[PDB]
Amino acid sequence: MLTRFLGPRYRQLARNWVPTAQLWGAVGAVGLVWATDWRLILDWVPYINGKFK
Amino acid sequence: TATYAQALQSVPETQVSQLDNGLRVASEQSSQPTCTVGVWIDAGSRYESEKNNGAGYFVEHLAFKGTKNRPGNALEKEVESMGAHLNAYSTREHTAYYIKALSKDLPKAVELLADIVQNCSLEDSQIEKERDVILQELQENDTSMRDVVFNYLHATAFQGTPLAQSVEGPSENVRKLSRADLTEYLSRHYKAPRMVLAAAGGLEHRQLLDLAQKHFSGLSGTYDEDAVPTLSPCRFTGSQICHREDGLPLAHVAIAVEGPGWAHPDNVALQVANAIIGHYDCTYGGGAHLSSPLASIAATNKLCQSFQTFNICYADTGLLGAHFVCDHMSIDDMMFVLQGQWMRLCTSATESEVLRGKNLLRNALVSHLDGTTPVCEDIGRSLLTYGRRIPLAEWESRIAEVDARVVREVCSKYFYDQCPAVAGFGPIEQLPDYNRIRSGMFWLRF
Amino acid sequence: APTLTARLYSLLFRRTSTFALTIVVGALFFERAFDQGADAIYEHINEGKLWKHIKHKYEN
Repeated sequence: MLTRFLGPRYRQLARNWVPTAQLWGAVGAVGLVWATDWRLILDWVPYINGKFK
Repeated sequence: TATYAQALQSVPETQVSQLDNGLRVASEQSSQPTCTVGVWIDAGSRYESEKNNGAGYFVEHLAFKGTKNRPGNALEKEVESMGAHLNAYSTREHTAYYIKALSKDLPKAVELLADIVQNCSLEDSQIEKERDVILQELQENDTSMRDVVFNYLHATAFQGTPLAQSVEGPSENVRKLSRADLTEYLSRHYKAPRMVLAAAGGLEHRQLLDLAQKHFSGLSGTYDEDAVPTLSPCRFTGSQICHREDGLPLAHVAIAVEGPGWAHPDNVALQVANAIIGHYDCTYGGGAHLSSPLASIAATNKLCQSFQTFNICYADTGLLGAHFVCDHMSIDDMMFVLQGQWMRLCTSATESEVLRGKNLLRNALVSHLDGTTPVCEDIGRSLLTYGRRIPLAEWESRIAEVDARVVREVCSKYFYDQCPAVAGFGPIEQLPDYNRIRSGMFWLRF
Repeated sequence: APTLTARLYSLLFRRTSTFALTIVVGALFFERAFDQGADAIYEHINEGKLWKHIKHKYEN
């Protein structure tokens, strides 16, 4: 019954918001990472090596 | 079955010519027994200064009240007696005088226009009689909320520029404008290369060219040395003008962003977007089912009494937005919805709505150019603006090129995160604050 | 030749997506550069730390 949202217009709607939804994830990832100081993720950024080794 | 496409090619070419004057002579022959002819000049309040503002409007009054060869009411009787109709109008960039007349009366119709355009008497007693008529039109105009609100919109949008001024001028100019001010404005502006003699109907180009040469040769037998007929660009300002009047039963509101101008191709997509949004009036059949979300929500929730989108174009600038009329407790909702629709189109337009907007433009284009007068006005002013005619088919290709993407990009450009010009008149306590309106021009989810 | 703030506006501020992405990426660096630059300011004016004091005892 979710077939109400299945059609050409909805597919074009989905498309126009992909970049936005993508970029929102970018913001969320970087933001989660930076607030918990993700050791794992961060150790790879050139500067921000304020954990020496 | 001639297809629509095919029929667009069937529209006869507009024929253009130029006298040694610089006067362009243009026609569209059609085989009607009736026709429209007149002259289009690019002169209008935008060319006027603080000092003579309202000059052209003053001439338009005088225009039909006596030439040298036909003084007093002689004009009227020549026109009236042939059954023709004589009209005129002036905007901020354009002025026109035209005759609707039996096609076989083209010769005199033309003879008449020349006489008007050149030998306007401006008899001192007449100008005095007209002083009071115009003043009166001013009191008259003050009661049309809509006219007042667009005049306000121009006044704030183009605040320190000539386009800020109205066509009629301020009352003091009407009071002090003298004959010499008029004759100088005329000489300054009614010059061949800024005039186009246009016609449409059962005529033939050569006849019109012959007449143009017969009755119009001898206008730029002079042509000026350093005169200064150039138009400076007009600064657009994000601003608001609120004329609060709780004694008025409904509010008028007009919002706009800066448009690009007559020449810009972006205008086609902007109009397509504007068609999508549409207009609305409380006498429209079917409200809840209307395509436009603004229109349908406005009809179901009674947010509105009317509203319309618009794209005013001037040279290199313009006003692109919408005006609406409503009850005191609905201004806030009307703005919220109007602004939601611009945003939605900027970032989210779908394909079928663009198709509807496209078709709406096709029907409008064609529905409009129906009959000699509208076609004449189109020939006349197109030459003023585009320089050429732009045949139906070219417009068709422009429109065809528009799809969702084009709407999204073109809308974004003029609308997205842009400072609007706001004009409001009436019971406007609930009109949103400017910051609040300004924040409605962008979307935080985008 | 447009201007700087213009470039910044076009490429990053127009959309709230980029606008937000830019500041979170801006905080990650500002924090790191502020902490460092600010610590060094705190140290340069002091110098009776546990730092310099240490040097004296790699032994036991």
